[PDB]
Amino acid sequence: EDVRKNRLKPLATYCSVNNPEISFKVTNEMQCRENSIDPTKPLAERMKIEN
Amino acid sequence: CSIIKGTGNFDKCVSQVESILVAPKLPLPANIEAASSGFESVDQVFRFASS
Ligand SMILES: [Cl-]
Repeated sequence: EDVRKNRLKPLATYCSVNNPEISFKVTNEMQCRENSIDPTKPLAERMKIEN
Repeated sequence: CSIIKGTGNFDKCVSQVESILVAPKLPLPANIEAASSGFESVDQVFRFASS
């Protein structure tokens, strides 16, 4: 359960509003959200599988 | 829609120009080419690549 051992960590850090790669294009943020990694969410919540 | 009627409200005109033309929530598509940067919105140009 360690945050550093979560296999979603590199994709979740990539899919962040703080990432220029995502920020610089309007569509990018939505492309992440549709792949179940929401950029506006905090890290641990961004990787959680709800319910 | 049958008729378009003018209301001459400059501030509302500006807010609609912002919504439709300058800073749309989702811009019209523009595929990158050798001669272009890949931005699809004016809003994105000045927010991330101002000079
Ligand atoms: Cl854009």
